Amino acid sequence: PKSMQCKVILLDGSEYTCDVEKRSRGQVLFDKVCEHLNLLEKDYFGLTYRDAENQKNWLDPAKEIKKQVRSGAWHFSFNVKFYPPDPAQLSEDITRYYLCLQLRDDIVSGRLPCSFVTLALLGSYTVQSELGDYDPDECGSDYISEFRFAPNHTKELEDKVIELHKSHRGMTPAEAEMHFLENAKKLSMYGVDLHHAKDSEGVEIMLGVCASGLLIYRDRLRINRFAWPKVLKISYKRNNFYIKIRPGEFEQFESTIGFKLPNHRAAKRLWKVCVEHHTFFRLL
Ligand SMILES: CNCc1ccncc1
Repeated sequence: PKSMQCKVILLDGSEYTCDVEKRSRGQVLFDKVCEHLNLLEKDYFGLTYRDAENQKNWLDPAKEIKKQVRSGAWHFSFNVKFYPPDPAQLSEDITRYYLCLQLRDDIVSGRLPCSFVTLALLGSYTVQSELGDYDPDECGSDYISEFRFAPNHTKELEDKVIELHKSHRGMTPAEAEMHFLENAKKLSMYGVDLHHAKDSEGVEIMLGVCASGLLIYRDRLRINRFAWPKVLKISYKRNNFYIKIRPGEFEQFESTIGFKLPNHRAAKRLWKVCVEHHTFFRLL
């Protein structure tokens, strides 16, 4: 029985290596990684791989791994797929811990923009969780943490993490991670998957996929949201993506809204993540 080596980058930056039968469906590998991580609340997570165009794709757990990675290496990342709107309602602290690790990478990477003060507050909870109570013996006036808190570090930010860290004495790791998440969940880009697109007029926009629906971003002043319940049908055709909207009260007809994606793979990818969000957050 022939086995393929899999490598998975975990959210702590370490690498998990295992073997699966070469005809294995994604669920097989996902189950191995989740067992490694001691993770029971698996529904919020998934594996990503990079396609021949170097685009991130979700590994479909129902489909053969070989038919998704195709010509590429069996190399994956473990990621949050569905960001819970209320992390306090997760059943296990360890689920919240992995969600914190994902959000820390969202922040450092710049995918999740964040004010100075919220960067310092999130950093202070991370430090409290991982090191425990503030110790002056470990930080002089010139302290620069090993912890990565932001896309760009300043001394002022390091100073502010330390000042807030002092305020958290007595806080336990689950308690600090819960505070981290109560702040992070409020950020306007929390759990938003962004896709470059053009509107039916050719104007460059971003489409955001999240718990609360499909968002449009255009020129800042020009924003729109389609809550998932309003969306009856998601479709793609060539380089185009469509949402069918329920008729409004007293309106005769449904409405279809159309967007142009970079290419056909990008339209199919946006379609699949929307359908998945629509189903997940309909049920959650
Ligand atoms: C040795 N590292 C290989 C790799 C694993 C996952 N993603 C990208 C590269």
